[PDB]
This record gives sequence, C-alpha cells and structure tokens, in this order.
Amino acid sequence: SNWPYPRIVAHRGGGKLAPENTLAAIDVGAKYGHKMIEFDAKLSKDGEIFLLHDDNLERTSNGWGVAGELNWQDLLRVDAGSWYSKAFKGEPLPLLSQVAERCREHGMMANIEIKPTTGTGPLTGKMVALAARQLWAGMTPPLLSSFEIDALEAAQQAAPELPRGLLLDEWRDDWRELTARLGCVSIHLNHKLLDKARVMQLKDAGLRILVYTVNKPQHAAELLRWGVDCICTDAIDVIGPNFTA
Repeated sequence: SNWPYPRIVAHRGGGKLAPENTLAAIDVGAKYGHKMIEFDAKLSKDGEIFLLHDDNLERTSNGWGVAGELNWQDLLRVDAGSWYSKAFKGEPLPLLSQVAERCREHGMMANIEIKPTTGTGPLTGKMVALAARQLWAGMTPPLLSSFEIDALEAAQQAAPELPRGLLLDEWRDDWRELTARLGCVSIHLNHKLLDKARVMQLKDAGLRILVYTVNKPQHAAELLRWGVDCICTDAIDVIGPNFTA
C-alpha cells in the first residue's frame, strides 16, 4: 500500500515545546519546519470533534472532570494553554475542523489518533472517520490511529478508504492476524518494544511502522536504520523534519 507520510512526526502538534493538542502547538510545529503532526481526538457530549488526550481536562487545562461529559459551549470556556506557560493564556480546546485548516495552511500531513472517552469507541471511531473524510477532502489523506480495536473497526466501516494504524503500547503475539483483519497499512509501536528482528518481521508482513515517543537522536537514527518509517517525537527542535541516520 502507498505511503506519502514523512520520516518525522510532531507529537501532539508542538511536542513538548508548547501546550499539546493545541492550535498554538501546531503553529510551533510549523516554525520548526515539520511536515506532519500527530494529535488526539474525542467527542464532546453533543458530538463536536475536538482535541484532548486524556478523558479528563485537568492535566492540560484549568478545567475539571470528564471532557466528553460536557457540551461544546462549555468546553469553549476552558484554557488549555496557561498550564504550560504564561504565554499561552488564550489557548482553547480546538475543533478538528480548525486543525484541518492549520494543516492546509502550513502544508502539513496529519496522523489523527482516535482517542475516545472510555466507553465511546465505536461511536467515536465512526464520527472521527466520517469527519476526517469531509475535512481532508482535496488533501493528503490523514492516517487514522488508535489503541482501541473498538474505534479502528468503526473507522474501517465508516471510511474504508482512509488508511489505518494500530497503536500498541505492549507487544501482542497476534499482531499479524489483527492488523490483517483490521486492514492496517501501519503499526504504531512504543519504541521500547522494538529491535532489529521485530522491525524486520513487521516489514516482511508488509507493514509500515511508526514509533513513539523518541527524543534522543542516536536512538532515532538507529530505529531509522533498522527500517522504521516514522519517528514520532517530542523533541521537535532536536530531531527536526529532515533528520536521517
């Protein structure tokens, strides 16, 4: 299967240089020349698609409790920036429609990680998949990702054409049968789980491979030499869009 995605991917928009999953972070990503961003998507209670990694608002904002349990008109009141620096005072939870727009303006590719509120995978998978289809018309198709077989299955029905990747934070002996059934172009793995061998056999099974979250250049280089296709990094200043081994 064909593969337009860059070697390097900016984790949550701006890596650790800016407040994650934010419009401003995606800007920071473009300021270091990055060609592709990864970011985490969910549903509000009323079904707007916006970005937030966690189930709960606390870690990356001045809000509290389960984001998915609030209506968009209320998520609009949240500051998802000043937790990071005094400079990001404005910073709102961004809609997916807005992120698609930044991508177009900065000429960036997108890895949308479907990151549903616990219990909402199927609904979240379907909705994100159809919204991705609409908003990325005329553009590099976005790479849909998830830890939930839940959400990947729903994306496989709602938008078959959109390519898909399986996120694993831990190794699974059945990765071959699972990726095959899901119809994945890619497998997205925590970097600790790799070595020359697994890279080799993942490749032989026909899969593209992305890794996260790799910050040290020597280990980025190594992974690229083994055969990995994307390094998802937090250190967007040091790794950098034209990195090579």
